[PDB]
Amino acid sequence: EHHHHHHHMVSTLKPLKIGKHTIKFPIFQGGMGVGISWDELAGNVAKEGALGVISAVGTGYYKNMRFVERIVAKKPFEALNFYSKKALNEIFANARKICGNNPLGANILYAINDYGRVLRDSCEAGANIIITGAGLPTNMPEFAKDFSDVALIPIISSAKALKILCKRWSDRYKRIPDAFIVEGPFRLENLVPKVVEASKEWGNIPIIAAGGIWDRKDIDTMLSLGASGVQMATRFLGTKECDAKVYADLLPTLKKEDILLIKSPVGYPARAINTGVIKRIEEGNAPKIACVSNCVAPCNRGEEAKKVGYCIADGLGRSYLGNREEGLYFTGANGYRVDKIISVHELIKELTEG
Ligand SMILES: Cc1cc2nc3c(=O)[nH]c(=O)nc-3n(C[C@H](O)[C@H](O)[C@H](O)COP(=O)(O)O)c2cc1C
Ligand SMILES: O=C(O)c1cccc(NS(=O)(=O)c2cccnc2Nc2ccc(Cl)cc2Cl)c1
Ligand code: SF4
Repeated sequence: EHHHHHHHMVSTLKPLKIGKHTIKFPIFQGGMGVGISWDELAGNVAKEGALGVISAVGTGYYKNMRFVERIVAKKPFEALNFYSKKALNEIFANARKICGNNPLGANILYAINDYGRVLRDSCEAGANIIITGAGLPTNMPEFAKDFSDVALIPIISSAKALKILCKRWSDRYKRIPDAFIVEGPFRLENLVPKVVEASKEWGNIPIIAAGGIWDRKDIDTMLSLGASGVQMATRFLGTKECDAKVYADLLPTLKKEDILLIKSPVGYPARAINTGVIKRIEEGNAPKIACVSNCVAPCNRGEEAKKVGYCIADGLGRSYLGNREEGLYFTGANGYRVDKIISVHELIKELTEG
């Protein structure tokens, strides 16, 4: 008993309009770097009618630095090669060999260096939607002016941030966000109604709930609270089509006690698997830190990486390249609930049937 792409699926979930774009199911696959949500994952998610989201961070690592001009110590040299336009273009092109013209997003952290350049690169590569968190992105329209149809979606954690972003954008660009993703840094079941309420002032911008959403019962709860859709990362992290192939080996064995919150050179906490570089640091076998890729502004070219003990660009790139000893591995809080690695098709069927 296997459901295939030529079979029908009956859903009571309704299509979701984001700006000029429509997705069949009110579900975003959350962007995941480095190299977790590239062409295979994002293309297959979009093929199924959810929003596939390509992570635009660290694209220089794609296919072992296929598209970088300069390499240093096996790393992309500087932001121009770490956020590689040519790699981003090929990732989008390969996604669309799978999903065609179905909508695709690009996720870009606001804290990266060359943020505006990577936003414009994402539009030029074919992104229909830009998603940005890790900051308060008050100038997203500045870099998208040449791409009127690309929808812009900040990630926020409060109704105050919604009101601020809508006012700043409206006053400066005569435009407001096309959607908001709401995530806790405070429980999601109390944040969503507050943000939904605040959006009323600005025209019922769709609100996408994110964080800890696992199954259709969680989706239904979120829609009942006024959310227009959900964003899910960890569930897709555990699919076969994930572009970082180590996770299919790592998640099935992952126990709750091995998930932990850590500091980062970006100045935002991350949730990591207690393995790889995190174990190397505690042994006193930490990899050398010497900023090559210059990934994020808050680090100041290695100042903060040296303080917290690891380089996030180096560690996340090593994981994409298959490095179990020195890679950095992330997970949502529900990562320990992954037992089987299933297909994207199987997952979407589970989340949408009925
Ligand atoms: C492996 C991994 C990589 C991530 N990378 C990004 C990223 O590049 N950009 C971003 O906005 N969020 C990133 N996140 C956060 C997720 O997009 C998402 O907000 C959070 O994990 C979703 O909650 P869930 O995993 O509970 O569904 C990442 C999460 C994981 C697990
Ligand atoms: O909520 C959770 O459980 C959760 C679990 C894991 C990650 C996140 N958020 S995060 O955006 O990924 C993130 C946070 C903190 C520092 N860095 C980050 N990302 C990042 C930075 C630089 C590069 Cl070069 C690449 C990437 Cl991916 C949330
Ligand atoms: S040293 Fe800091 S800015 Fe440089 S690549 Fe590493 S985390 Fe990024």
